[PDB]
Amino acid sequence: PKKPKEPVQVPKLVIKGGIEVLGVKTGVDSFTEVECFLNPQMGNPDEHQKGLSKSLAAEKQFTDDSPDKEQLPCYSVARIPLPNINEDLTCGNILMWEAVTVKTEVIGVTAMLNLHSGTQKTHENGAGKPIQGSNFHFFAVGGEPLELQGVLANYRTKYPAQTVTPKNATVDSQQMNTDHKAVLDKDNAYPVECWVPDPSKNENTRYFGTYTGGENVPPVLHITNTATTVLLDEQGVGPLCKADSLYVSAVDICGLFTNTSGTQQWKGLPRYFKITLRKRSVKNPYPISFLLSDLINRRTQRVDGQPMIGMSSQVEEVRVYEDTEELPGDPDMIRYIDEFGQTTTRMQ
Amino acid sequence: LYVSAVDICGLFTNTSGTQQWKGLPRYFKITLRKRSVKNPYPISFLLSDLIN
Repeated sequence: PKKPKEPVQVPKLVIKGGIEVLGVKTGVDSFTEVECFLNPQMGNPDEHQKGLSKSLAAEKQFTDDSPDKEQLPCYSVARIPLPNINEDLTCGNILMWEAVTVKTEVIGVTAMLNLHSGTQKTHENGAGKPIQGSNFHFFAVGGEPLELQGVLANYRTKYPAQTVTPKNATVDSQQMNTDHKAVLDKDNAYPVECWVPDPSKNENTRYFGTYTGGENVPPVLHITNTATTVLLDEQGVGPLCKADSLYVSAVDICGLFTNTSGTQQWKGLPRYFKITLRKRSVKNPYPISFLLSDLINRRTQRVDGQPMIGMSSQVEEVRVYEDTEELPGDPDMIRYIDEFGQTTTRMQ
Repeated sequence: LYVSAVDICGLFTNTSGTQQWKGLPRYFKITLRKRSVKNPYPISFLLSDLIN
């Protein structure tokens, strides 16, 4: 009549569970899907105002601009540990976790539909004025910590106690100040208004973000479980997780909640991630020698005595020989090497 | 090789009536041999560590 087709062959799930599961001793061709997430850090003023920044400050003289950490929203970051895969790895075949794909989404957008709770009125018998205004959403997934680069307006700003800000603000910090290279290594620390992923350098993490600035720009966000993002680089290699760790970072200032009082304060939302990891074969680019050098100089004899290097080297001369040659006439001759060939010249 | 022990043999009751624990030392004679095993931590691990 009609034959019930043989089913399609799809990937065999070996095990589902929490992060620990990651530790199953799987083969070279397995992979996993890690579903984490991050809460946002807008400042979180009281213990009831989670997802909010402290009521925002308006006009302040450039000089006297000392904001509070509770008003400064910061990048949210986290590190997911991955089980070392070389555990029973064969010869010098070394494997690393590669991030291939990510699916992310902002969690809870529908919540901005409570136009009734601390809301300033739209007008007369209107509802509440919904959250709107400048917004910034960004995230990144990488095999190392997110590398920053700080830049600000008003370098003369007095940055609160518990925050990491650019070191030694100059005027050029209002524009490209190279001394402001850093790294997102602490959650709720680096305030968004001071940093941005340093393009010159994040070579092992991908990031994306968009600033949409305006006094009342309406936020627009979609929520869908059908979209995927590829992290593969130009060679088809996504972030390699050097230290068996996965770095996820994100930021989502949806905009400004405007209080009945008329005070404004930033609103943020947690963000979801779904990273798909695989087992990537790579080569150790370095030499054993250089590796052992660690243990050795990190643990043997260290000595402080007269300089044999630097501009004060008490080494006056070094000559090197290999093979032989017919007895040369100028014994003070000089053999050297430029950036490639051997030069032979008299001193004078 | 690690060795640990405990030997409260009981309570010494002083003339006073006060009591206090008594212990004795313990002896061990451990017999060790050379056992072949799978290298648990290879060179691969070295790099992974350095990088970490």
